[PDB]
Amino acid sequence: EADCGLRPLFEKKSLEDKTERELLESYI
Amino acid sequence: DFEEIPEEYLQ
Amino acid sequence: IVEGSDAEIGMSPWQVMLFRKSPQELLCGASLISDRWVLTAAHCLLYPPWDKNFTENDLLVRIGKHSRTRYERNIEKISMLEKIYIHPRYNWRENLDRDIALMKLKKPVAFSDYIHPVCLPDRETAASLLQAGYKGRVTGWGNLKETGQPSVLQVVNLPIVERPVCKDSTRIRITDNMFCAGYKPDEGKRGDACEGDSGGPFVMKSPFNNRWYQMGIVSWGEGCDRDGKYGFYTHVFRLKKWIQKVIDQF
Ligand SMILES: COc1ccc(C(=O)Nc2ccccn2)cc1
Ligand SMILES: *[C@@H]1O[C@H](CO)[C@@H](O)[C@H](O)[C@H]1NC(C)=O
Ligand code: NA
Ligand code: NA
Repeated sequence: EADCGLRPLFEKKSLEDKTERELLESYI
Repeated sequence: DFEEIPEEYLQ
Repeated sequence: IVEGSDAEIGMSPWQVMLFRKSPQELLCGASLISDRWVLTAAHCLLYPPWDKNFTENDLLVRIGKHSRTRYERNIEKISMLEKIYIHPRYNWRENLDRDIALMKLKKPVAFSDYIHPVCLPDRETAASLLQAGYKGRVTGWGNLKETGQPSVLQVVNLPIVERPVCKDSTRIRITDNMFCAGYKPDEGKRGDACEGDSGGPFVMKSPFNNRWYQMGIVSWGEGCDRDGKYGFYTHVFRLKKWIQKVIDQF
């Protein structure tokens, strides 16, 4: 779907979940 | 253990 | 999930619970990939060594859940299955190679704050993100320890492990259709899937487009969160041509 992978309560509102940054920091 | 689900889903 | 934490509300809106009708119980995790298709592990549906071979009418999927055991009125949606599709080369005899299955729902599920599909990776996102040390996220309602059960959906972030280390951790033959993840004994941090988590998703958030992609399916592990062992995951991208073929045809 065109809208896949974008969570209504997070990405769609520009809110970050508590641990997603841990993932980002590993993508080195 | 699990709460019963509505009967409509079991028919 | 061992050594995870409680999920936030709406954190994993693609998470699906595979639920046995009778007796009413959790069978496996799964994931929502469109309004009518759910992805899981083949061994959740078919595993002859354990006399497991479910038919559509045996099962339900529960979508939008947070609580493990509660009926989440006005939030979760419960769907019946139209058809199960098992990968034709799923190897239940040996090592769970190609541990993947699709379930088509009888009716489309309505999306909501709690229900939303995950993306499947393209070749480039897979090549970029499936690298040792890069972390993904595993979610499920499985046991909290190998040897108990969570109130709500659990989450843990785990690093992908180098293939030689995966292979050297086990006597099972590891294939290109699998990858492994978890911390090493020396890394201090811990975590794994466990009983009841299988079939659920291993996801990564692309730093390129800020979307969540399902890179793996929780497939198998020898114990849960054992030192020197790793969890094994079905390599979704490697099997994506089959997924597309099923969805295109049916
Ligand atoms: C990474 O995927 C999984 C999937 C399943 C398991 C699992 O249930 N292990 C287990 C449970 C009891 C006894 C022995 N081993 C672990 C990781
Ligand atoms: C599983 O069940 C289906 C339908 O009942 C059957 O046709 C199929 O051969 C079974 N597969 C195995 C491996 O037993
Ligand atoms: Na080995
Ligand atoms: Na381990």
